[PDB]
Amino acid sequence: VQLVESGGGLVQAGGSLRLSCAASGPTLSNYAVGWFRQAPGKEREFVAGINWSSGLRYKDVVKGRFTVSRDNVKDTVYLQMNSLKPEDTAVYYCAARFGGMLPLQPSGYANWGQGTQVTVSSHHHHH
Amino acid sequence: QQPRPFFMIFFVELWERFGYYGVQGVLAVFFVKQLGFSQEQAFVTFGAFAALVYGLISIGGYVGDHLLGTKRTIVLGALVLAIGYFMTGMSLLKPDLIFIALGTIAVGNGLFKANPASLLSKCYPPKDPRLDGAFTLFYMSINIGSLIALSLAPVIADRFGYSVTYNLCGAGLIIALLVYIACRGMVKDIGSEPDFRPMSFSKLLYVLLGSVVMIFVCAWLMHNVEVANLVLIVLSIVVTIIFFRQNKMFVAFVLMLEAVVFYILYAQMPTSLNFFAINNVHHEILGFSINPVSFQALNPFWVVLASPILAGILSMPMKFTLGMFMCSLGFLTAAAAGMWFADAQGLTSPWFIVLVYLFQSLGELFISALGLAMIAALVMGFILGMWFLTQAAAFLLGGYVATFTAVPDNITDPLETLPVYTNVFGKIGLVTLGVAVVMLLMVPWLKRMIA
Ligand SMILES: CCCCCCCCCCCCO[C@@H]1O[C@H](CO)[C@@H](O[C@H]2O[C@H](CO)[C@@H](O)[C@H](O)[C@H]2O)[C@H](O)[C@H]1O
Ligand SMILES: CCCCCCCCCCCC
Ligand SMILES: CCCCCCCCCC
Ligand SMILES: CCCCCCCC
Ligand SMILES: CCCCCC
Repeated sequence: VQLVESGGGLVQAGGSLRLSCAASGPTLSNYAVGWFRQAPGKEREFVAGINWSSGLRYKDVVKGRFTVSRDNVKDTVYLQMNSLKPEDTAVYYCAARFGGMLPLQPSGYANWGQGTQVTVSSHHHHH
Repeated sequence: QQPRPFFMIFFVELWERFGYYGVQGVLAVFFVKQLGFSQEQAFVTFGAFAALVYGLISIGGYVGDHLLGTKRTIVLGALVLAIGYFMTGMSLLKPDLIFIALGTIAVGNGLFKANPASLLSKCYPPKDPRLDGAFTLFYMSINIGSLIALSLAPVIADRFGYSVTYNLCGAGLIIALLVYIACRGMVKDIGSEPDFRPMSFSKLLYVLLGSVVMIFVCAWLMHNVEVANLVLIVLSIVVTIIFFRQNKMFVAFVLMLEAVVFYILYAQMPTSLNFFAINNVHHEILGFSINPVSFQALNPFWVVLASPILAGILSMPMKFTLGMFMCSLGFLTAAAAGMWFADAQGLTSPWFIVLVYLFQSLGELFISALGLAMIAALVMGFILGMWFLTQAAAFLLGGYVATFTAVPDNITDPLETLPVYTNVFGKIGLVTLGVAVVMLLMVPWLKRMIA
């Protein structure tokens, strides 16, 4: 009923981060896990999720860049974020709902993590 | 208020039913998440399981009546059932055990189910007026055990695993058995005739051999539903023509074809309605998060409340007709909540499923705790046979019907599943409205035939 996120941080545009979501008592394997993000001055939006049986759902802007996967020996869900852009900057929440649906709105999810900050800076090296 | 053996029977029934519904509530989700069945596979294998668990009840009535005695068969059935529950917990170590364990529950239930009721009828003088009230409380006992199991079992499975939940079912049966042993004195003079002769070891061996053989036959059928379908098809058509060849009996027959429709609908609670709540309903009621599988507990809940009231508050045909209209409304309500009262994200309010279960449980009261007692009143060991046979056919058909709502495991969007459930639930509601209306059309000629 309580999830903990891990793995956020600060990365330069084009880099990668890997978020992980873990649950305490309930086996996370019975749960669709959706990753939401809140960017400054905007509402939480569905980024990406995996359901209890490996169906996946993505927001269009993150397709081919983000990957959601699930380790059901560690009872953990991952969000691998590649080719990160500045607009991906946000607080990322994992959320858990029993079963095989990933609804788009936060109200479809009962259990929520506290949120990790992901900042993607436009920094590049000097030429 | 009630004789002392009444309270023993009440609590034995409560705990046995707690064990059974502990399994029933989680079984389809277990098929899907643990054995990796598709929803279609899970729904037809649940149909087959429930068909066996219900079709075998007649055997247990006969065994308690003429072979071992009602009290001995209660003990034997409770032991086989507990073994089955512990065996189902064992099958998380040995997956190839699951079907044999399920057949052991079926046979266990087949031996046990008919017997506590029979015992209860014998705790009161032949037309003691407290019997009506005692049997209403007996049904409420079934449904308190069922309510606890359907609410708690999914939570336990989520937090501790299926092995712990099945073992707790086994434990519920071992405590039912302990309550029976520690109240054996209350029923020393209550029983069937074999109960009071010395036990015949020949008949006991015959029952144990048949039980084992039938455990294996059940496991086979549950693993091969496509020949269970033909076994029950040909069995039905051949007892159809034995029936047709042997005017108050034609009333028992049409009443039975209507109970069939009711049991097709009842079969949806652990399958299509259960997954409907998982997929397309908000998992939050009165501000609490709940396991959606626990929504099945809404039926015993409404039964526990509605049964005293209805006890307080035509004849045979109208009561059946009213139950059928109620089940029709339950499904039309589910269809309507999907068609018109859903979120942008495709999720519907849990209050709609509260009303669906209220309707369905009223239908249960009017039709299910009424048909057997008074189908007999119209009618004998043959109709008891063919009644449990048609109800088994009803659970097989129910599993097949639930498969029209089966969702592939890769679908994740509730707006993709909402229309499937609403199409199937609405067509189920419209057919059962038609059936209820022809029932009502026929109620007068029926009431005349009962003269
Ligand atoms: C209408 C049927 C309702 C049946 C009621 C449930 C009865 C009580 C069960 C144990 C008491 C509560 O125990 C716990 O409480 C929290 C919040 O209440 C609930 O919620 C938490 O656990 C369940 C299952 O483990 C998850 O599906 C749920 O999404 C999660 O948030 C569950 O119900 C239960 O895990
Ligand atoms: C009250 C007497 C109990 C007798 C139990 C005998 C069981 C016989 C076992 C035969 C195995 C097939
Ligand atoms: C290879 C796994 C087979 C499982 C069969 C176990 C039977 C146990 C009997 C109690
Ligand atoms: C009252 C005792 C019944 C004994 C049946 C035991 C069969 C193994
Ligand atoms: C008795 C009705 C059987 C229907 C088979 C599809």
